[PDB]
Amino acid sequence: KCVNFNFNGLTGTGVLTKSNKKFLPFQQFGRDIVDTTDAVRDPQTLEI
Amino acid sequence: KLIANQFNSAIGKIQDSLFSTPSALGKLQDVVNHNAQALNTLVKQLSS
Ligand SMILES: *[C@@H]1O[C@H](CO)[C@@H](O[C@@H]2O[C@H](CO)[C@@H](O[C@@H]3O[C@H](CO)[C@@H](O)[C@H](O)[C@@H]3O)[C@H](O)[C@H]2NC(C)=O)[C@H](O)[C@H]1NC(C)=O
Repeated sequence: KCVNFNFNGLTGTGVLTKSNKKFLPFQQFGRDIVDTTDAVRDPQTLEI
Repeated sequence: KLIANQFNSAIGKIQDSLFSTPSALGKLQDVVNHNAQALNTLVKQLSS
């Protein structure tokens, strides 16, 4: 759904979906070719 | 007959020239690349 979100202080609007990106256990965020945030890790479940 | 054969050979040569020379259509790829650069730069400037 199109929702507002606040992820550990990161504020924005968008549609959240299940990710197929392979983050390392260390990595918490993803960005595309233009340094726009396009992925987060849920702070409670650690879901990407 | 000679004229028709020379024409047909020249057309086959056009196909071989365009197929085998990646740079043959450079003017159009350059237009595409310049528009891609202009938009990538415009979006990247948002991170400044
Ligand atoms: C004007 O120039 C054309 C070439 O642009 C001349 O026609 C060419 O003539 C040569 C023979 O002198 C042909 O070569 C032969 O082709 C046959 C094909 O079966 C091959 O078996 C032979 O062993 C030899 O390779 C050539 O194919 C031919 N080219 C064309 C497009 O017809 C023409 O004779 C010239 N005319 C004058 C008045 O000089």
